[PDB]
Amino acid sequence: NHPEVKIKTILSLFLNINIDDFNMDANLADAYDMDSTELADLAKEIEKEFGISVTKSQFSHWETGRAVLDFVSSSLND
Amino acid sequence: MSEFAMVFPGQGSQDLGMLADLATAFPVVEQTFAEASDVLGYDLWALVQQGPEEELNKTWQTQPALLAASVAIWRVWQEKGGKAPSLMAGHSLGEYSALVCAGVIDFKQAIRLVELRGKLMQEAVPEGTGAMYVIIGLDNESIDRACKEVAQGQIVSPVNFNSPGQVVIAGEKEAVERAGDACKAAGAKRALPLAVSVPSHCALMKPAADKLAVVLEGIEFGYPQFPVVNNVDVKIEQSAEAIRHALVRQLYNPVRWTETVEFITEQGVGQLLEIGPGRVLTGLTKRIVNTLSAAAVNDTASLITALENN
Repeated sequence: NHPEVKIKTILSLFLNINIDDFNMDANLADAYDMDSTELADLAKEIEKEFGISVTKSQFSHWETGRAVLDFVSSSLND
Repeated sequence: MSEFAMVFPGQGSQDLGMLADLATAFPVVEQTFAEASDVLGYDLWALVQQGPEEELNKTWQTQPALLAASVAIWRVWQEKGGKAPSLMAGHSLGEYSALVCAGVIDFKQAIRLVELRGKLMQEAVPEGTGAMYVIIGLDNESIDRACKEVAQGQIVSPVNFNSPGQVVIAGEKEAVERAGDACKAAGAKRALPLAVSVPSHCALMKPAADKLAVVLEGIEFGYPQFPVVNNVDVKIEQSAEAIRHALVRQLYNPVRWTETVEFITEQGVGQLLEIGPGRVLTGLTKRIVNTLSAAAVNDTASLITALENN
């Protein structure tokens, strides 16, 4: 429950910025400058948080903060 | 005068709809895959775009797609009239991409070699027998130990040394899976399994490498236009015999990518361009050196920016 609040919380704490400063619409690639591996490290935090599985093909496609949310909602639904 | 080098990605950099943006901007991209499709006997472009990935992850179909993709970027670079690179280097399959771009092997001939290479590797290790694991955030000794502790009379070894704090292991599936848990226990940041069909660069590939040694004797090998640094030795070979023996030894010996990037840095190279899909080798560059810039040329936007600087 409350995915957006937690997805906002995790990505804010990951990038060392306030919640207010983080933007869900913005592009993770160089809006916040997180590379391939940092995204793989984030993916593991999402697995641990929600209790869902993610693979390289899946987590590599996350460009926005909302793209991470939409994955989690579909995984918990299915 | 500044200097730049081109680096070609290996296996795992392929994804669905790669070069879709660049194909609209340049007709030569689809012409390269069309030439490769005549060799293969199926529409390689249609497989890449439409999918499904599960077919694209099959090593004998994976590698021709990466070769046709990587060469298509080089052809666009050479068509526009870009600056000539000082050095070349290629990870895993990238040697074949670099050797084709360097003028050592013919493109259509390389597609047969690269397809066949995938089949020979698959005959050695069947599907589901082996797997590969990227281990992040741990030193090389601790990873090297962890494989020996959990081997239990089965082949496990660290094979790709991509960067400091990133090593790939390969071997028998359960032995790699049991080894990956031991590395996470030792304090590895993550043990991520790759979606790769065959465990490359390990002792299981030597049966396939012995067959590959006889293949390369049939194939013609020209003189390289650009210097190509191999994975296995971190050395530039001019003669045909030395390049053939390097490609055989590549198949069952580790990739020394950290040393390859450092060797490129020693020859006055200030920037690396990833000539291929994704951005895998770009992310490694800063971890290896930190002061060496890099960028991935996989679409039109990146093509122009990269071309404009150099």
